[PDB]
Amino acid sequence: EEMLTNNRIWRNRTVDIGVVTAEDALNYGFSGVMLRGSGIQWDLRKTQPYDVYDQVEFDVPIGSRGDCYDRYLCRVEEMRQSIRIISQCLNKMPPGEIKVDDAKVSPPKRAEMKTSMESLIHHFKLYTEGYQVPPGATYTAIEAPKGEFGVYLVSDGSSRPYRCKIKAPGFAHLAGLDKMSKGHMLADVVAIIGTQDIVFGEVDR
Amino acid sequence: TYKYVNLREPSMDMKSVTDRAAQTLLWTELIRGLGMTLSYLFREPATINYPFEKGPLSPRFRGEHALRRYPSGEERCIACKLCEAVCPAQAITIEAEPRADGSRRTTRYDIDMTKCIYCGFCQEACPVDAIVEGPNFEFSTETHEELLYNKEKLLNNGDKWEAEIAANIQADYLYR
Amino acid sequence: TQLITVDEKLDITTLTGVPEEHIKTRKARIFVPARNNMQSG
Amino acid sequence: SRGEYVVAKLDDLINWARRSSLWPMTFGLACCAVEMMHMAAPRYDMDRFGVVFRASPRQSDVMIVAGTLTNKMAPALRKVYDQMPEPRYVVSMGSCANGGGYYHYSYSVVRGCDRIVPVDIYVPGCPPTAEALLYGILQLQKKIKREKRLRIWYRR
Amino acid sequence: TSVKPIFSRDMNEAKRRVRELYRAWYREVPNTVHLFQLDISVKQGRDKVREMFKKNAHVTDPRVVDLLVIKGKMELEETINVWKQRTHVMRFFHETEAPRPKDFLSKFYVGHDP
Amino acid sequence: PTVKPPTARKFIWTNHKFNLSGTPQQYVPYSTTRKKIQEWVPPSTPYK
Amino acid sequence: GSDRSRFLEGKRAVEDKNIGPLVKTIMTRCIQCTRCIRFASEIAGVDDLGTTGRGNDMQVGTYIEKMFMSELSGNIIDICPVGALTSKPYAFTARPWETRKTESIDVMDAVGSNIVVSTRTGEVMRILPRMHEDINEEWISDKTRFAYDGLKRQRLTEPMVRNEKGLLTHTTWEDALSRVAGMLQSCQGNDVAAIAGGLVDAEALIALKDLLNRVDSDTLCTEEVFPTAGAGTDLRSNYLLNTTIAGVEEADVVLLVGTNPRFEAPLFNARIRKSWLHNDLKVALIGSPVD
Amino acid sequence: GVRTSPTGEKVTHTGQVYDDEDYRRVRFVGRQKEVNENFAIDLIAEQPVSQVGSRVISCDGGGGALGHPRVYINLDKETKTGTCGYCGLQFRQQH
Amino acid sequence: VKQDMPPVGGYGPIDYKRNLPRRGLSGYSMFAVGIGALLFGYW
Amino acid sequence: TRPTVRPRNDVAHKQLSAFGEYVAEILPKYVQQVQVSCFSELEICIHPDGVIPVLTFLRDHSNAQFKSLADLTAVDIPTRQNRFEIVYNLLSLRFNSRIRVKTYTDELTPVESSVSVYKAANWYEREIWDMFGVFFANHPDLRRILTDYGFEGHPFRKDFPLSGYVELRYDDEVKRVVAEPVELAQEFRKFDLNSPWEAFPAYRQPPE
Amino acid sequence: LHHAVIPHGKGGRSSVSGIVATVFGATGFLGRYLVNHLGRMGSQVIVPYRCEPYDTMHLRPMGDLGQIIFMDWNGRDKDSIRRAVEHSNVVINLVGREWETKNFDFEDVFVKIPQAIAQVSKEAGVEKFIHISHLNADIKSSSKYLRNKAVGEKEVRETFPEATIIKPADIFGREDRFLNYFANIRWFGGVPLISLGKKTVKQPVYIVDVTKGIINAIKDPDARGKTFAFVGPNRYLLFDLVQYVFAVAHRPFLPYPMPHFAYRWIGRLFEISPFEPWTTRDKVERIHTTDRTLPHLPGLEDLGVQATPLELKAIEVLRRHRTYRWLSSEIEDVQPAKTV
Amino acid sequence: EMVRKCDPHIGLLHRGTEKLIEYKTYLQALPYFDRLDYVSMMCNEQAYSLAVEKLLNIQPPPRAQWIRVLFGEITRLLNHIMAVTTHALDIGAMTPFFWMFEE
Ligand SMILES: CCCCCCCCCCCCCCCCCC(=O)OC[C@H](COP(=O)([O-])OCC[N+](C)(C)C)OC(=O)CCCCCCCCCCCCCCCCC
Ligand SMILES: NC(=O)C1=CN([C@@H]2O[C@H](COP(=O)(O)OP(=O)(O)OC[C@H]3O[C@@H](n4cnc5c(N)ncnc54)[C@H](OP(=O)(O)O)[C@@H]3O)[C@@H](O)[C@H]2O)C=CC1
Ligand SMILES: C=C(C)[C@H]1Cc2c(ccc3c2O[C@@H]2COc4cc(OC)c(OC)cc4[C@@H]2C3=O)O1
Ligand code: SF4
Ligand code: SF4
Ligand code: SF4
Ligand code: SF4
Ligand code: SF4
Ligand SMILES: [K+]
Ligand SMILES: [Zn+2]
Repeated sequence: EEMLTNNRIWRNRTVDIGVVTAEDALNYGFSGVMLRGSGIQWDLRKTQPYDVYDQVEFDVPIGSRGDCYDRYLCRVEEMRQSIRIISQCLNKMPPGEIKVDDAKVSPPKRAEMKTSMESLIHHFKLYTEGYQVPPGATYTAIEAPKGEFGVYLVSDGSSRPYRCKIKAPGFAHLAGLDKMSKGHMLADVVAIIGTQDIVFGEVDR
Repeated sequence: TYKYVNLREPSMDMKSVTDRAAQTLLWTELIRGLGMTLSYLFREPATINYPFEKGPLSPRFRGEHALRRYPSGEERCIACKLCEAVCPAQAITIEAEPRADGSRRTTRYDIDMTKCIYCGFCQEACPVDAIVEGPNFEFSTETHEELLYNKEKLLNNGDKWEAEIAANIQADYLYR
Repeated sequence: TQLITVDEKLDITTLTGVPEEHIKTRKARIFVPARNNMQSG
Repeated sequence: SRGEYVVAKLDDLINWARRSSLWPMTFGLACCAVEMMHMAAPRYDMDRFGVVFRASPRQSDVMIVAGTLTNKMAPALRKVYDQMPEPRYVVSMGSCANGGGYYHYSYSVVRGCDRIVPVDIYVPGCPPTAEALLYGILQLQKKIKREKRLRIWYRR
Repeated sequence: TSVKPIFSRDMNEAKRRVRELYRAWYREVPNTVHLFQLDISVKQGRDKVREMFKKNAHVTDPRVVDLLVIKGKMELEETINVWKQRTHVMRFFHETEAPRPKDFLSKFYVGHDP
Repeated sequence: PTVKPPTARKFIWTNHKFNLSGTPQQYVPYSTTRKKIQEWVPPSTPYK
Repeated sequence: GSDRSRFLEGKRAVEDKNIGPLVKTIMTRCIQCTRCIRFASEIAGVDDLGTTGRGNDMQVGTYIEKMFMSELSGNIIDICPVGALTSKPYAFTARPWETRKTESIDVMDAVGSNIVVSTRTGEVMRILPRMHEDINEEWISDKTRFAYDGLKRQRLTEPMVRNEKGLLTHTTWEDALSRVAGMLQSCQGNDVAAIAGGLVDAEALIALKDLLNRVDSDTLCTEEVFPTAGAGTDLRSNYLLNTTIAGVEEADVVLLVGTNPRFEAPLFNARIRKSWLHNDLKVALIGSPVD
Repeated sequence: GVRTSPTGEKVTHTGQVYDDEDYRRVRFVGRQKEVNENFAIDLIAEQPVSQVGSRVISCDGGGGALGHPRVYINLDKETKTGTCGYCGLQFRQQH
Repeated sequence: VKQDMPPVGGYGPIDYKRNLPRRGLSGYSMFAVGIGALLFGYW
Repeated sequence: TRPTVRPRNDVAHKQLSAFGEYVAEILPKYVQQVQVSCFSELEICIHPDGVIPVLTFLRDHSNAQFKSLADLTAVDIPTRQNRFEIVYNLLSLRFNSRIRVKTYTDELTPVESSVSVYKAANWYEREIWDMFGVFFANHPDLRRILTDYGFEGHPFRKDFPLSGYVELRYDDEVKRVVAEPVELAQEFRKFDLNSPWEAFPAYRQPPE
Repeated sequence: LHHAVIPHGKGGRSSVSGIVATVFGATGFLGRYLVNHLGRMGSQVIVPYRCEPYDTMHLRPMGDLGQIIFMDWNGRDKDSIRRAVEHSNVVINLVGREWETKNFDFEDVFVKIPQAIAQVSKEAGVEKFIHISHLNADIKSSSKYLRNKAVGEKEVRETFPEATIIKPADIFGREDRFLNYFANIRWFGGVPLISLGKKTVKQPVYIVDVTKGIINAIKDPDARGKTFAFVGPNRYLLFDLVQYVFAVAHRPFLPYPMPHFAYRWIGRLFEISPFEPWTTRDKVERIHTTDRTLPHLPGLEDLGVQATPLELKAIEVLRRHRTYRWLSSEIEDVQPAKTV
Repeated sequence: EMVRKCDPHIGLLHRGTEKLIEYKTYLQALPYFDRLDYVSMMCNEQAYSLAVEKLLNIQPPPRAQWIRVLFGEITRLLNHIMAVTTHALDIGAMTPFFWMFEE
């Protein structure tokens, strides 16, 4: 933050660069930082809480103008809040087991596989066949640090998924690139490719 | 539960306005950046002297594969093919037959190291700890077929690295 | 109207991109998969 | 002989000058680009060996194929390799560039980058560690050191 | 059997779009041979476009040839703009394959393929 | 291993060989099984 | 069932038995369900498997060193739901999830047994039955089950012609077919003939019939002599099993003339025995007093 | 117990060696056929038959959770040793 | 048991805040140094 | 039922049942089924001529406000006659919920493009042309987005096999990367892992 | 016939073709394209390489896993020749130098090494040996190249009687020494020719046709002991051939006759080099040697190979040697040459 | 050099993840999610884990959930270090790249 936030060369490359309005950010399927740079108050760890994000305390950085610089400050403050959550989880770590103790779902421990019979059958059948999943379609979405990472997983009832659609943030962000680079030069399109954190493994699948 | 990044209305008295004008003309934050760079000039950099030093690892590390043996010479692979039923790359080719003393052993245990994803489902699915994914990561080659490990090369990795793999499993088998 | 009347054979052999080599020289087999006698299910 | 001794010393000289100043090019494709960056990180640090990036193919000695070679970027990799001046080398990094890896049976992956370009060093991993990638670059240096250019030139 | 059309009501507009697509290819092929600097002539490229249009010339369904016009216009859209490369254009010209033996006795000799 | 040495076995190499690739001591793969279909050996006497 | 063990004890160990070179027997893995004994008592009809002992020591076996060899002795590999009776030739070679189950037909006998040839990486691993209610209900014989390794030995793989000294030398297909057709074109009328063997399908039989009718030869023979006198092979009624194999379920008197159906059509004898056991089939044999 | 085939090539523990006319020996021209010379059957033939004073013996390969799963072996035949299925060890009742 | 656990009194507090320490002179003092440099150079 | 069983949310279950009743009686022209899944996610199963009228409701109506098109999905199911099933996933920030608008088509029948409703679909249904072959009429720039340029066929169709019909290799005769008929090093070993005992009695279908 | 050498597959890259070919000198012009056209069938090809290993690296993308075995050899050593050919069922000779060096003359490349390889191929059980002579290789010719090549051809025919000896006339490709040679005399001057280059007649043949002929000679057992003659379908004079090359390359063409006695004195001016020399009097005596016509010998049409003429592939050869001002001129934008 | 139209052609790294998922088991379908967002590895692991656990009607233990949150926030540090430092690399501050990659 000392090297880049106060620096005039960084602000001259990020203040006017790639401004995203609010309703167009909701419209193009932007998620996470691309919404939170545009002032949209949306974080999937606070709105639709999963595993124990209801039992940690952290803040959600909200942008002001939607440029590269406000999304930069959103990412820096999310590193701040990540240090906050890591301090809490290093203080609030409970004792217990690490797999679910339902042995038809998770494999058994090795000392209880090399002694017992049912756990040997379950180790054998979980690593050869696997567990059967009930038939049905789900859409499970998390807040990956880019945005909404989602899996639309349709299962037929067997041990192999029938369909696994992967909603990735960088796909919709690189879609919104076509609006975001209107009226800039070559030297700002590289900053727009930056501020949308485009990792092309999730864009291309 | 939320905060506004970049919502600082600046001070507009003559003091802070003169301070920001001197900050613009006399380049204050540029000297701040130069000071931070010069402060990392005068440290000991974290460059380790490879290959006379090595990177830190842990006994869970997943590198070059190996087939282990009991402490009596007999090999551990009892040819039960879980490690090819769980191998996500399908990088393992197993064929077996009953040998001379009638024990269920392999005759083909191929691991294609250029298919293998080095995730260690084989070393955790093996019910006798036969296949292990050892600590060797410095096993790079110059020809593609040199990375198509058959049973002989995996037994040679096991016999070569057993003094290390047995100690790693001895240090790690209480967490699994 | 906004609806067309097609009385032709339903033919997507030129849209699926599958070559002719594996359309006319393959014998597809439609079958109830027979039960494995090792098991009773 | 004497001329054989001169060309042996010149082979040692020019092979030293070609191995102690390898210039890889910024060519990442997939997850191995992260570990190739970590091989350029402060800890493992390719540049202590004399090994620095140059982004153009015209001014690079080796091309580390870090990541998956799909069926849509086969001609881009081939033309990028072909625009490299001789001598050019290829370090195939990771399992997808070596032999298809985890996407070997898939419809849109070139099953190994040795189909498209000649490969001099195979670095196995998914990803191979930046220390192991550095070991692959050092094995490339041990391959360049035992080149015999002017010896075979004098003996033809 | 009462379904929704895509563009054409029956085979008249379908043959119209097939015919306009072939007009577009016949206009385009010299630009393709020029800017891809291929070693083929314009005559061999137009023979190949003729072969690609007579490969699918047995369709009687208007929706199927509507989608074939759509896919041909996508091929045209990616050929006019330089989005394809020399390899993508030359993949129609099967230069590197061994010539597949057609008669029965050679197919008997070289393998089990019917 | 001079304070806590690893446990010695009757088969562990006391001669650690390095990465032998490129040298004549290197590794060459091959199929480890045997011939599947045993072909017919014709007789050594004529049919007359 | 559940997913862990409360059995904090030491398990039993049962002695293995020796009942032939077909069924590898490890009686530790048995659960004493007695499909062995009801199979060998009702369908195989041997009455030489049983339960010895009493309590948790009840060993299912033969009680002596007796080699259980029936005509259907392999099907105790099928119906045993545990691994106490596995196939001894198939033993250790394969594993069922990777086997490709090609549904095929037995040719060892004229019963016409629906089977599954299950393969792996381009090699036949084992042969199992299919459930077909009128032929091979869900059984096969031991010849059908265990004649898969003779299928992969002694195979004619290349065309072989006579060299200058009368030895069989390997050659191409062009030379072998040319040297056959050179003598084929020099034959006309009854100068060329054919002998149809044992395992030959109707496609090949009608192929060779059309080829020897282009030469105009009707000398096309089979190994198994059927008498052509009277109607001969013209009407289909006098060379079939005209009722059905299923019709033995309906019958009450089955006369067997000059045959031994235990070894020739073994599952047809299994159908005669199931009609004998259940539908009270009255059987008479004219011939040698076989078992 | 490695031996040499009449083509000059070492035999594996499976029984794999290329014959005289097989061209696939050419991949070993100038290089070496990497085989293991510590055969499993030879190193387990050396191990003694363990005399135990129980009818049913429990084998686990040694090490507890570091070996094979613990199986129970019957030892009634005095003709035949009770061979463990996984580890190749074999037992005998001493009376 | 013997498991990876945090210590009984917890850990120390971890700072996570912005600390840009506000170093440097004032504006008027920097212009005073600059104008004094110009006047000494001119003399 | 405490430790290893996922706890049930009857509140979102009841609220999505009530909102499904609401949507099914607002739109009787296209909404064909409404189902609340057992883990409290609503599925509004509509007719393919109702892509524009339904999704404009959910984007605009003051009781729905499904502002963001999160995910768009086709699921090829070959045992139907309308084998493709376009799945819309909608996120509503104000009411903080998700809805699933599922509809159907076969190959030849087009689906009306929803870029007039959600601009986010500008690529997503484009992917459905590239992967499945569902044509979307009245789309701005519809073409392939993911596969190779000279790629024939649609990949995620289940009649299309795992490995395709073309492989690539560099060829030094013609100095060109060429596409040839595929010959694998190893065949893809298919595993028949379906255990023939009935796994779930609550998902048994009635017989013929 | 062994089971592993039985052909399988569709004849693609990962098929099995049943050819085990040792291609001597597979690093040069014909060897590059021959390993290309063998590796697309699935042949266990042995490449014996003399040179730097790096110069053979472009032979690695030409086949499947392990189908190409690279191994060292020396020309004056029958040990490595026996080590390389003893597992091959076909040996192909592509050893040649268009100039003489210090360590090897024309004789050691065309008489000693081909007879050495043919004798060792006889005494190792090889089914087919193939030697590649030149169409003008005669005992009574003016260049030492052609005389040594005819002597070595007669030796190979008298030491391996079933050797297929193939006569290419003048092969042109992307890496040739025929059309690139004719396009590299805009550097020296105005492409000088003996007797205006009008008294010599040529017919060049394209390398894909020669490679298809060599492989169809490997496949067909009708090639045992034969002597093929691969020629182009159209004959050319030298003068309008060079003028056609300079019109396809779109260059200023101003020819001038350099006499028969003073052009070998320029031929000695370039062969004083320890490098690869630019030209020599042997290349002069071979360009100014007309292609003989051998009707009693078979050609490409006696192997089921349709010969490709020059006007289809000269553009493919000569698009490199153009400037930018006519870099993308089409194939039809040039006048065809005058056949004789 | 002003920008009029941007058309991003993608699919140069398309490998067919979500067709290979259909032919492998769930435990085998997990390591694709390491390789989608390869700077957010355990995040995608957690997302697929929550998907399968939502279908299975089972929940993790408490310690597993707190370990998931701990390494998810370490993963959040990883992805934002990658984002910020390579965005400063693409703009030109190539130095905090090297300063933060020791972390
Ligand atoms: C030769 C010896 C060494 C020389 C010095 C070496 C060390 C210093 C170099 C530091 C690193 C610089 C790296 C590159 C930086 C690039 C950015 C940059 O330079 O931006 C320029 C910046 C640009 O500022 P800006 O772009 O932020 O401006 C704000 C503009 N708006 C509001 C529209 C956004 O500053 C200047 O242009 C300053 C020019 C020189 C100032 C000279 C002041 C003279 C004062 C005289 C007295 C005034 C008092 C009143 C009158 C009294 C009369 C007596
Ligand atoms: N224009 C043409 O190309 C024509 C050629 N031919 C004939 O075809 C054959 C091959 O020609 P071409 O490919 O063009 O020639 P090249 O120069 O391209 O290749 C010849 C090969 O022979 C090897 N070689 C030559 N001399 C020696 C030696 N003393 N020791 C070891 N290796 C040696 C070279 O090895 P290295 O790489 O180490 O130098 C090289 O690989 C020759 O017999 C030639 O006469 C016939 C008609 C036309
Ligand atoms: C120059 C140094 C010291 C580093 C930075 C760097 C490399 C090598 C290669 C690349 C690179 O950075 C650029 C930009 O950032 C990513 C990020 C990527 O993924 C997050 C990615 O994936 C393919 C590729 C890239 C580029 C890439 O190829 O070495
Ligand atoms: S570590 Fe490699 S061999 Fe083992 S299961 Fe994973 S991919 Fe397969
Ligand atoms: S390595 Fe282990 S899991 Fe694989 S077959 Fe051998 S004993 Fe079984
Ligand atoms: S070899 Fe594997 S881990 Fe490496 S870049 Fe490829 S997909 Fe990613
Ligand atoms: S059929 Fe199997 S389980 Fe049943 S009694 Fe026989 S051996 Fe035991
Ligand atoms: S697979 Fe079945 S029979 Fe075999 S040991 Fe396990 S439970 Fe017993
Ligand atoms: K059984
Ligand atoms: Zn044991």
